[PDB]
Amino acid sequence: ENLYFQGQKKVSILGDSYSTFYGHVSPAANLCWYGVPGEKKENDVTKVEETWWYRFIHEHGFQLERNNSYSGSTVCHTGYEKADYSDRSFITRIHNLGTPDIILVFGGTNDSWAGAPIGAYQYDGWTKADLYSFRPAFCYLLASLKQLYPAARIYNITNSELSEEVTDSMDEICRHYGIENIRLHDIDKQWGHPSVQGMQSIDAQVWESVSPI
Ligand SMILES: [Cl-]
Repeated sequence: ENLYFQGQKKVSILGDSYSTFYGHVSPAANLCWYGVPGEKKENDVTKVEETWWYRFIHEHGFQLERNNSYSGSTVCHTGYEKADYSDRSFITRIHNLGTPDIILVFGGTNDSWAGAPIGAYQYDGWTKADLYSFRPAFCYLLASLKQLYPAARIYNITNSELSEEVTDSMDEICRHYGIENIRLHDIDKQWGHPSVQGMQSIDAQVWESVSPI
């Protein structure tokens, strides 16, 4: 039973703005949405201790391994205004998460908001071209995370208020790969990103799913 038998479990995050805070992401050059000097948001989160992940980690006996979160970043290679996000997409950052026991994937909001093509469910044979679309990219993501971190527990986190297609696709693909999908609900947002209240709700809802397992 005792925590010291196996030590604290190490949590890494592969995220977007919702999981960012200035000075607390790796690589440090990853774009952040919260806590950025001279880029004040109309959103009441001002301290890292209010973030969902900091709360989740410090409340439940975990240790932060890596917070690889990047503002605006998409799961697939298609960004905003059809920009090429091959330089920052989730699927390009999957090797830089340290040595986690737990991986929390929290993406897809930008794929939804940018209107990235949905494409086809695809469980092998991925080309770079294919990976500009959402379904092949998210399949490739889980498939690759499972191969790189075969001993880790991987949880997907689905933002509320995304397109039907992005929402349904992540749930179906999580089911294919046997990954738990945390379907967030009733998340208070300001300027399209969680508020202090919203961050608490995310923390609590992630813990609802992670606790039993
Ligand atoms: Cl990286």
